[PDB]
Amino acid sequence: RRWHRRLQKSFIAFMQFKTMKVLEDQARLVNTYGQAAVNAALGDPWNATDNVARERKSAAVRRQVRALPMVNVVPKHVATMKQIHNDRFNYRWRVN
Amino acid sequence: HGNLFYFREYPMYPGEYVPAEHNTLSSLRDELRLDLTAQSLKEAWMRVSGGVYFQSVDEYYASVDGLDAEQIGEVLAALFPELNCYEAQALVQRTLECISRPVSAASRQLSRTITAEAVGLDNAPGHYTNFLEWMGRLTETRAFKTEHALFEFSRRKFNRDDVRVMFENYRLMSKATLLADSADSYSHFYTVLKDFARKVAG
Amino acid sequence: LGWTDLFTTIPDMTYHIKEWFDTTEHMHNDAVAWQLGHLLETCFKMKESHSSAMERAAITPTRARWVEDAFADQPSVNDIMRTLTEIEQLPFQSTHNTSDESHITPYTLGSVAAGVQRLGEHRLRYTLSPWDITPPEDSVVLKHT
Amino acid sequence: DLYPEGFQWKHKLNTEYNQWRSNTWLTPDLIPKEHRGRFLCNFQLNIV
Amino acid sequence: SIYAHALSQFAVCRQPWNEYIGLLTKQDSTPYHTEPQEKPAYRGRKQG
Amino acid sequence: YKMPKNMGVAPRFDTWNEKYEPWEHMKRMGRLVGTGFYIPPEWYNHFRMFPPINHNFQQEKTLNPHNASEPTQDDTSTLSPERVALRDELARKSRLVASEGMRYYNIFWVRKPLDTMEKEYYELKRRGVDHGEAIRKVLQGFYSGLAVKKRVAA
Amino acid sequence: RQHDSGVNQYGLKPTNAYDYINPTNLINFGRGTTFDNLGVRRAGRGEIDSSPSHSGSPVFTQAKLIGLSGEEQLTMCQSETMALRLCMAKAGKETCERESRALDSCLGRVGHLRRAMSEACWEFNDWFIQNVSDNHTKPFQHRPHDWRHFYAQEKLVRERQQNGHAYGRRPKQFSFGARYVKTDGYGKRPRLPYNK
Amino acid sequence: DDMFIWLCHTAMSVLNPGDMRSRLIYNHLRILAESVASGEMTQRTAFRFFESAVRSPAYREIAKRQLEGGAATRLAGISAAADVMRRMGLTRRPMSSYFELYQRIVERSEAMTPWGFPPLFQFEERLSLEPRLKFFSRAS
Amino acid sequence: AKAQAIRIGLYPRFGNPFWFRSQKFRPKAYQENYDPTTYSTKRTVEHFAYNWVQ
RNA sequence: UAUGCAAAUAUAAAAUUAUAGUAAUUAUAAAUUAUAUUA
Ligand SMILES: [Mg+2]
Ligand SMILES: [Mg+2]
Ligand SMILES: [Mg+2]
Repeated sequence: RRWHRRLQKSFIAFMQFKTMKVLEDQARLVNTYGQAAVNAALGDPWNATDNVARERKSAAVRRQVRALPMVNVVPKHVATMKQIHNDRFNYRWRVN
Repeated sequence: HGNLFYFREYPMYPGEYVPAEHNTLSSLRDELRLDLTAQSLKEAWMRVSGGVYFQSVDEYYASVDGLDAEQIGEVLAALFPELNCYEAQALVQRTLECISRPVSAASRQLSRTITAEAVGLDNAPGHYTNFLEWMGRLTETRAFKTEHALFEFSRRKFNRDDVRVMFENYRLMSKATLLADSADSYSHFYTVLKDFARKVAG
Repeated sequence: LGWTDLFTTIPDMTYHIKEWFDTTEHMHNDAVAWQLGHLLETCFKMKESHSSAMERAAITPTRARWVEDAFADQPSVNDIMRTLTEIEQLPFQSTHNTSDESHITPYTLGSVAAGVQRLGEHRLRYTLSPWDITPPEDSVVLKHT
Repeated sequence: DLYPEGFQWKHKLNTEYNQWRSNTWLTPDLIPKEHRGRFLCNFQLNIV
Repeated sequence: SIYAHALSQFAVCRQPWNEYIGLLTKQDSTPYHTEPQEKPAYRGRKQG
Repeated sequence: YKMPKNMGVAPRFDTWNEKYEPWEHMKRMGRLVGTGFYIPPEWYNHFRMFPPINHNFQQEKTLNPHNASEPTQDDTSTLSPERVALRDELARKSRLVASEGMRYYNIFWVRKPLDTMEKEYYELKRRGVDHGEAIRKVLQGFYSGLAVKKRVAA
Repeated sequence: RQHDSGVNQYGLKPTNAYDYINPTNLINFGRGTTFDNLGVRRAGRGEIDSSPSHSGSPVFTQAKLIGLSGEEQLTMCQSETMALRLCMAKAGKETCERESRALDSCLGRVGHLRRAMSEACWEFNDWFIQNVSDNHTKPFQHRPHDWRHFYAQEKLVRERQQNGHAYGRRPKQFSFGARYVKTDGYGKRPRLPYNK
Repeated sequence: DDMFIWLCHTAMSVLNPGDMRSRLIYNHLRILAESVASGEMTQRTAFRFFESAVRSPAYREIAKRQLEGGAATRLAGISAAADVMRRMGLTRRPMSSYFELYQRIVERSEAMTPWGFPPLFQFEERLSLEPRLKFFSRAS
Repeated sequence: AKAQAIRIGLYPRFGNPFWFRSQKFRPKAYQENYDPTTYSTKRTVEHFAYNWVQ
């Protein structure tokens, strides 16, 4: 566990750099097309004349945000012969 | 269409900030700002032309096909009466260059050089802005372009055709032309690589 | 006054001189001249980061004018003080009575809060603050905690 | 004198001094770049 | 010192070098300050 | 017995630096040239009279992370935590003040609002103004100056 | 010169005395070996001995990190597929292709997303090799015997508590119900080993 | 050609290498460069020479009068490093020096933790990186 | 505590009777916010995905 | 499964074996050895 943690932190410390380069890319898009335009591209309701349009858009966002129940997979239990491990959830060999 | 996620904003990195006087939430139904900035002009242009966007000015001149700067310059010289004829074309060029990148032209390179040497030395401690200017102005040089070509060359960025082009660019020299163009210690490399250099840079 | 050429604001200068002359190598007077000279130029001469506001001065220019009005070219101590006596006599409204920034002689404590606290060690704190000493208008039956 | 001046005469090239005073000039492959023209001496080889 | 006050009035305070050198215009200045991350240390002959 | 693959070619993690350190070459070359039989390379002709720094020592020999070994590669904030908190608060209350000197690159031969404002802040504190009011007062100073400027502009 | 200082003409350049007695070590580190591949002990990528190392144990889980192809793998679209499944199960009189359109939109984006993540991850492999990995040069930290010294420090403590006597000794395990099955006069709970 | 790599390190890999326009530090850099070319010195040795070279007494405490976190501006470094390659005869065609020194920096600008380097892989050592992953290398 | 509580009958020998009530006190972390410090490798790559798609 | 009895790796040592005469040594660790569901 300890070892893999110290791996994860490295990965993450890199992915925050990747995410930064992305956000930076987004900035360059901003000063190519102008800020407002970019906001338009991102779903800004500048075309909303009246509240009914707003409530349509937000009704859309509501129907997205509502979370359908997640069916989360549980790994099956593997029954081996003399059962060196009854923790066995995979077919890999283990060091007992 | 919407993302595969809907999240809140990513946290702000230490040292990172939204630039000053920059409206971050601005929408197209916001009222037009009064001044002329790349931002204000690009949002404006979005409202006027719709979604027409061009990488550079010559791309615009590509889309209009046969309309030179000065021709339009006459339209604007008509509209704003007190402008000159020169300032009328200038107005066009400045608007286009605000909506897109600045033009690449010998004229503007010359103007840049002329101002650079009209200012002279500066009171900066290490003559900082002058080393800035100098280091920049050599990026536009012939020799620099030749070097850029040799560098992309080293990375195998050409094809067979580029090669046969380089070859027959070489065959066109005489021993005399070699003796003259080897004086610069660079320019003969440019005579051979001219088309390929022009290809990478453009 | 040009009594000396050299001035520095650097902490523990002496250590730095020591360690700088440790890294030096030869004894030839060319070398010595340069090492000493470079030391001087980089620290003790004020080429950079120095202003006239910042150097400590008793004779700051109004004061110079005053001194030369009083003490310059006077052939006795007696002449000096009947001169002085005649200068004390000037009104506050005369042209020739000129002002200057005075350097404030520093206070001991530097702030009023410090004044109170400093005063407070010669005194006895009350167990209760002034607003609750006086018994309440209601009555609080004291129980165990 | 910790760091003495050593040999300062430039009247020939380093390779000419090396050539004349050293057998080492005859075996250019056996010497690294930092020592190439630098030796004025004859060297014995002893194979242990 | 019972008496010396004559001198005390034209006397001079010592100048504020600490903040003057603090507030000097600097070429590393940043609009928002970030503390540096941790540097690699030496974990011993096996770890490096 | 399983071991990490490259342990055969594993470097000595304590001593692998020694070989390359400038002093070593100074000494060795020093007694090589002294012989009379070696033509000194030019770097030696130079650092002969400008020998390298004394007390820069590796971290391998001194096992201290906190030792700042090099006069060159050192990074330690000149800013004490109090200052840090101060100009950080000033900076976050207005972005204009923070960006003014350095928007793109740092222009270091011009004064900066962050600094001028810190100066007059301390000035206010020693005239007995408390924290909050001193900050908002200095900020008002900046904003009013800017008001002048853009009135002129209009 | 024309190539590395740690590699000469015939193979890895043999510095320590181990190399001169055992010079198989210079030219062969495994079946992923080439001649340019000496001195760079890691071999290409997707190749034998290409795996980067972290404190000596190799990194074989990379895809599992970015959540491409793992059991714990990140899923892009769930709400869509669930919504569509619900639609299918409810009734057959009305058929909704609206749901299948929202979904196939979602997927159409997902493709490019994934190629992006993969690319970024390969960049991570490169960075990890440059600035982190020791190239299998340091001792494993990931199995308890590697930490023996740590445990020793603890055994020592339990010894000094015992008057510096019983090292590695532990209390005798008693019985499931030793406390309530024993008569007065016999120890009902396990004592310190020195106390026996 | 490895020369350009070395110079890239002296320019970008060193916080506060003094004022690099001054004839003193400039001469340090010049000499060390000519000693990396012509193989008289290891790159590692010449680098550690450069950063350990003698600059000015109480160096850090003069550095507190300019720098906050001890990171100077990188213009003087690159202008000097190009100057040295021009005044030494390093290249047959004059421009190439400046171009390469510039280009190699621009490419590294995009990399995660760009101006730091692992000390073992930074320069010549027994074990090396593959020619694609070498740092200021032409093959990246 | 758990020991005492158990032998006095004030806490069950297995199970957490307050499990739901206690959820306010635990930092439940929304997948929508990003905590720069996590050992979660999923959340990081999720936000990376999000911004890239943006 | 710690009321009898029971010193004992946590190191003070002089080449291996061997009850302290037998044989001539022994012990040792990173070279090399094809299949463990990664985009
Ligand atoms: Mg085994
Ligand atoms: Mg092996
Ligand atoms: Mg293998």
